[PDB]
Amino acid sequence: IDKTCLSPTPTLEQHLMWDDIAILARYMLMLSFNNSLDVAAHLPYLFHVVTFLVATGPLSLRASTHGLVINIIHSLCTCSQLHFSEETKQVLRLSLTEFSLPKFYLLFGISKVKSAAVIAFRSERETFALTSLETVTEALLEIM
Amino acid sequence: PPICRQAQTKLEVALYMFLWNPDTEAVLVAMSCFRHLCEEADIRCSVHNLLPNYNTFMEFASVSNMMSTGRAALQKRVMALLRRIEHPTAGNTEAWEDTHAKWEQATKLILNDTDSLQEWINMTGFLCALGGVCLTPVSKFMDRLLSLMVCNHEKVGLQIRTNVKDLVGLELSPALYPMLFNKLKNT
Amino acid sequence: YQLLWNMFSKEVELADSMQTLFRGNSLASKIMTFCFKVYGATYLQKLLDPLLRIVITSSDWQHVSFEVDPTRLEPSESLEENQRNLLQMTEKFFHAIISSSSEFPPQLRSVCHCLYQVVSQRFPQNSIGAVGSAMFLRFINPAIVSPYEAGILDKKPPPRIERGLKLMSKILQSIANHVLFTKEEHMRPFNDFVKSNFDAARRFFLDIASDFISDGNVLALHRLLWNNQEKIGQYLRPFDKMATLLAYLGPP
Repeated sequence: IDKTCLSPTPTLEQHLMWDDIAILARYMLMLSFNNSLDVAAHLPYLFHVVTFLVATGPLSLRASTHGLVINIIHSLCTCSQLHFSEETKQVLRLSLTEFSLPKFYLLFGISKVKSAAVIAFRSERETFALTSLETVTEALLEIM
Repeated sequence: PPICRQAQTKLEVALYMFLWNPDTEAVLVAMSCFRHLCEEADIRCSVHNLLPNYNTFMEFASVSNMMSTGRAALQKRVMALLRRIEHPTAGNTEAWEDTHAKWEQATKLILNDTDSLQEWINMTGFLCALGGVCLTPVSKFMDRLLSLMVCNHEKVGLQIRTNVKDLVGLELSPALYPMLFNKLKNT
Repeated sequence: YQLLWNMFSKEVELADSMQTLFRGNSLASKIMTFCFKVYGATYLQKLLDPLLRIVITSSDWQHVSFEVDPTRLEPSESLEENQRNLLQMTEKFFHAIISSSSEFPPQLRSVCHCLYQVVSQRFPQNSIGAVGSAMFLRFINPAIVSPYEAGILDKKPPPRIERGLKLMSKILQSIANHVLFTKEEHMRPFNDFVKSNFDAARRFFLDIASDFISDGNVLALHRLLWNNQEKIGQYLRPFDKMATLLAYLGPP
């Protein structure tokens, strides 16, 4: 993502290593289950990529980003090394239900699809709204 | 004197019987008429001085000046506010009584022309619109109706039945339901 | 206090005049009646049970009647003695109601104080006549008319007592509203005694309007909230918080 700035194209679905980023993003989706990527040390890097690739590409990757966010918050809740207080665990538990809402389905670009996990594992795009990115970044700021 | 009050009650009978008139403008005028009765009952004096239909007559006044359309929505609002009155005025009692008396003659002459059916279904909607509070001639009308919707052999026929399954289907007093259920049970 | 303050502020801003205030079937009037019931059923039954026991037992043998209408008057009865018995027992229970100020519960006293403050926030002159009438139209006189149905008495009284109690509701409502009889001609001889008890009722009303239960039961507020869920987000982060609390609880 750092080296994409050398030969810039505006879309980022047009850039030469788009398929590379998509392929390795599927790695994070698979690997994001039970704190199998260490969220206790790689959290600010991880939200950066989350912010950078919302609502991008085909429907499967768009749902995969959402499932990545859900699994990130879930493993952040269930991590024992952090040993949070009770109130923080409560607000994370509410935040999971917040991101489960159909409003955030609209924000992440999955409007027609009922279930993210069904379309995420199965194997023309609507335009992006930047204020939706603003709301998502504010929610992740509050969580963080 | 009570004589002017008696003539006032006869006037209320006349307005209630014009409420089912085939001409829409006559029903509109009779609906608009009630404000004069309300203000004269106010200046003879609160709510108990009039027979307690005063707020429903305010509702009559409010619906009277809104909109003029076809006869169906006007009749629907007539059935709504005639359900909504919920009080036993002696003028109201006389109003359902004499219309029920003319009702038997009306359905008899229908049994033995589409304007006649129009005023006929208007009379059914008016009589089922009233609560008819007993607190029995109303039960006589009910047994007539339950004997009526079969309407097995008649020239007009189904235009009875369908209209009936609308009119008792939709337009009936909520306090009139147990009598209908108990009649249906033993039929 | 905040709950009643909000709905009664809404009720007095949606009311046209003081003479039509808390005299319908509105939600604030129903909540008024239920607050009266749950804070004064015990106080009203303790005030009215021995008085009704004196009326039914050891008074009602000697053809005592309160029929003051000459149209419905029996030929064997006297109008003057019916009015005399009615005025005597009216003075007795009105004096008991005025003397029952110290036994009035404090929770409903704070409720009536909040009501007095709300009505004084828009009708600063003679707000107490709006306060007392609400205590007579919805609390005392329905229990007076139907004491068995209010749970005060074990059974229904004889019908002469019931006619006397319906006229009791009419006379006390004329006392509390500070309005004399103007509609029925046979109610007019009591206008002097109602006028003599105007200020006696008003002092008790001003005493009430100046200056403790268990927890909630099994009430499923979910069914009330979710059968009306469609247009509560439309009516205008409360909606977002409501949606999160909806998603956090599985619907049965």
